[PDB]
Amino acid sequence: LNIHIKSGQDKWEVNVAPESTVLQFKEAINKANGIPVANQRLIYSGKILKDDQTVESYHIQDGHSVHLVKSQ
Amino acid sequence: SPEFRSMTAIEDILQITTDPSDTRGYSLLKSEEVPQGSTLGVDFIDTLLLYQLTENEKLDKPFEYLNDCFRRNQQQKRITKNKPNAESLHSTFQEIDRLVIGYGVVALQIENFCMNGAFINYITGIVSNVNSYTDFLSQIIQRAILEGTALDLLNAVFPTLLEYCNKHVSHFDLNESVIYNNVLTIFELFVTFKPIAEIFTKIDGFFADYSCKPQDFERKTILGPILSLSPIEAAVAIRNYGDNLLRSKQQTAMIHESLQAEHKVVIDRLFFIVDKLVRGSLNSRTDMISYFAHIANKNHLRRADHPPFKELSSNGFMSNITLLLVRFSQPFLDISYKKIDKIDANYFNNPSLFIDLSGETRLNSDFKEADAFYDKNRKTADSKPNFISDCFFLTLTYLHYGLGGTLSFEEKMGSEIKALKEEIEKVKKIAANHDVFARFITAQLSKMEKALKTTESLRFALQGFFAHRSLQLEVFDFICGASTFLIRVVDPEHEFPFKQIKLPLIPDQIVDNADFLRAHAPVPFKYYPEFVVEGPVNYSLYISKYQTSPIFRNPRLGSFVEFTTMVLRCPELVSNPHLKGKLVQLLSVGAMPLTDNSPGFMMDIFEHDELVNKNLLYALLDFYVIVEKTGSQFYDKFNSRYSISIILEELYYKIPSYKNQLIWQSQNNADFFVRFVARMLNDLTFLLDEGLSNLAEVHNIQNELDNRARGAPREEEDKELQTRLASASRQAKSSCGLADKSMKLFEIYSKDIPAAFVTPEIVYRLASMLNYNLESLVGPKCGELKVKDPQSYSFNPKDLLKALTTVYINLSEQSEFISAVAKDERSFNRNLFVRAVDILGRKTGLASPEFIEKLLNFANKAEEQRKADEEEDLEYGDVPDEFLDPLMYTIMKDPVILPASKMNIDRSTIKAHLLSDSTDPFNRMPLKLEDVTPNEELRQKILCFKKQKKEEA
Ligand SMILES: [K+]
Repeated sequence: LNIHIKSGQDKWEVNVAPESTVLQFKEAINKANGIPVANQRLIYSGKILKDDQTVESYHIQDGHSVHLVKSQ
Repeated sequence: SPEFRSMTAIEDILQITTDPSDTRGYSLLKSEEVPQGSTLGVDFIDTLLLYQLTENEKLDKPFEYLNDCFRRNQQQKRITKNKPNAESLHSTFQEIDRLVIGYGVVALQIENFCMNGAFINYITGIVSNVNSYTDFLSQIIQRAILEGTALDLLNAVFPTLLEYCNKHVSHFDLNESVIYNNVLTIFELFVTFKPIAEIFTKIDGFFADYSCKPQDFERKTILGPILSLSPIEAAVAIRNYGDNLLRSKQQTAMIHESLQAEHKVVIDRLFFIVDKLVRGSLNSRTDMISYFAHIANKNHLRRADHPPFKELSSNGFMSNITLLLVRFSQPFLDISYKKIDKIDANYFNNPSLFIDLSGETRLNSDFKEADAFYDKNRKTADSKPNFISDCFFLTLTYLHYGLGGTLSFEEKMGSEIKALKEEIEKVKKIAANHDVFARFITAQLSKMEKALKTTESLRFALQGFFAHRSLQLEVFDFICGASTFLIRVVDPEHEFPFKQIKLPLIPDQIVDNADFLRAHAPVPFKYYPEFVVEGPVNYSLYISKYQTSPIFRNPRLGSFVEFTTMVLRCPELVSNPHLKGKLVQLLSVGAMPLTDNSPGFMMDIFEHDELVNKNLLYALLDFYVIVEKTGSQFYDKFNSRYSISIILEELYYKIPSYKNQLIWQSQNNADFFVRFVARMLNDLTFLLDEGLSNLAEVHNIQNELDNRARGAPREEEDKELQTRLASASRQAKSSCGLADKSMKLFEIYSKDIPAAFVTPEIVYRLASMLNYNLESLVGPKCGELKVKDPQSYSFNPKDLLKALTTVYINLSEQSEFISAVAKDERSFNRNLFVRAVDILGRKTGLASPEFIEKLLNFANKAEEQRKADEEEDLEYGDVPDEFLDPLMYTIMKDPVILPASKMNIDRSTIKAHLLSDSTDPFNRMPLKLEDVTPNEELRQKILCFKKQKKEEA
């Protein structure tokens, strides 16, 4: 898809196949932004995401905003 | 428009505008280009909120904003419902609802979401005004359950509530009324959701770490702070009582009642919360057992003589848990006992899974045995709990270490207060001329004054708590239930209370049988910990000093009296004589007549409970004797005898069937009866001496205290005297008191069964003991005694004399008695009775003229028997007594000494006796003619004597 990974100041655009899980969506960012495997937390449309569920299982769009949180 | 009508509703609900510059306090969206579209509507709401919470602003309380967003939404639904076109905005309220809730969950799950505030602040806002977050929170919880993320939510809220309680309030306690209520309301909100109740015990920090010190259980553990809510917390006691310690009874009563009312609500709310957990699932319920068992295991020092208080859980914490456990135990111990068999009697037949029993003394067993019993038994691994059984025995654990530690703490306070007032008085005398020293002394006074205010405040609060009948009732009813259960464990049939238990369990034993008794002690009872008996009795003795005691007129009291009587009846059950001492002290409290002279509160049970009325009397008479075998120590053989005597006396006055069993025992079980009397008699040879002597010791000690110019003739330590002074006061009271009761018992019995008192093993010892006591009483031993208020030390020389002389009267028609009294040279003198008559007439009404004539009549018969005897010796006593055969009354030819009795007897008499009966004839000991010993010396005296007589007449 075509998704923007906001913060308040930052963005790291991503392309990912819809049927792909969110665990791919984490690792599609891990080595494309600077943040580790388990230091990721993804918040979209009111839910927190899960490693096991697909990006399409959440029905996320092209030209859409998913937020991220640095995880201590 | 209606697209317009939606757009602006959002503005008002979220308090946010885009283009937007005027009118109400709303915040301008900065500066996102896509959301700078001057339409608006349902799909920009995510973005508005996302900005609101993550691109922040001076949005400093984000969770509050969410909550007001929700309330604004609920209110706009209501305003709308009844207006022109409710339906068109429905999509909009729906969407705000969806997302305000969703982000509420998010705000309470991950820390960094908003960049203003964190968990602590959010839940602080929640605590302050809990009713305003209740609908929102409720929705948040439900959303988290639906999304498989309840735990994450719980790990945000509840550890945060912990820190809020330790770190953001000075003191989380009953003083902080708004806050502790709101904290409870939070636990109740969450834990009313079943999916929450089923996993609550998995929260981080639910258990105590391995390193957590006992005092911090209530601080560092999820349930700890709420469990510690109680009026017996220092800061609470100080606030409510230390406030004005000089209040009238009426004024203190009002404070007790508020704190009792408030404590009831706290316990109800804590129970509701914990019952939810218990009902959640086997895990939650197992983890509760495990949680409470850890707290108990690491607080045994709460029952030591000098507990390290600052290293142990607090009284409020431990007491509240005890009450919750009492409350989970109630249902299987209702009066029908229909579920009594749910509790496993073999709970200890195996190594224990929760309660740490290492170091625990057992009822009639030692470590080696108990560990060996494990071997033989165990129960296959995996074959464990029964929540019920865990809960019953944990309740007994906390009754002892929890409430037990709480009551002993209160009990010592009267002394701590008096000692502290004395130090303060003395430090107040110092004249400190030097500025540094004056500051030091004022610091010392001030620290002691503060300790004193704490203690005095706590004593009031603890009294408020123990005088709380509604709560204490539950403790006692638990105890009554526990007694029935214990009777069942003992029952060979294990049928009680559905079938009577038959006592005694083993036949009554007619010198060092502890091994024997231990060996026939019943199993498994003999392995139960002592605390299962000591907890109930410590509690019952202590709770008895309260006017509102739960024991007074409690229809379940009988179960406990039943257990006690069984314990005193069967010496195999509980080996510890201090414990049994406490038990008989307890019966004695229920035997004491009331202030209006009605029967004591247990008299009714003593009379009508078949189990008690069949066993008590025998139990008392037996125990009176048995305490002799090493039973200093302060539930003394003498204290126990004093306790027994009170019960014996009251039984005898007020309950005819007990008078009858007493007379029966003396007529039909004489050997048993005589053993009790011989003991009563023997102690009465010395108890008055012991009392006078301690009274003289009191004076020696007090005159040394007075010296001022000082010898010191040795003054040791001034506090060692004050100790020795109390110690002599105690011993005086205990000795004089018991002598009173014993003489009173000789009086009332001898009245009805004079014959029991005149058999040979009693009658000479008795004569000699009566006469010796008579000497003290009418002579200088009692005459020269003057202490101030001798009633303090149960010292009534007058009543003792009155009773002593009534015994003479009561036996005055037993000729063996008249003779024994006439033949005791050591004390008998007719004048003692004359002086006795003189002394009794000094308290008017003490003795009737009739009484006095009976006494003189007695003294005359005796003095006359004495004369007859002396005339008989003079006129017919031509052979010295030691030369006469004790059986043939004739001059011995060849005296021999019997080895068991030490009696001298003629060789030919013993030979005639041993021809038919191979025993010493005086004491029945086995004896063979060979073992007899020649009395060469005595034989000479006889021959010599015979030579004198032959040579003249
Ligand atoms: K019954």
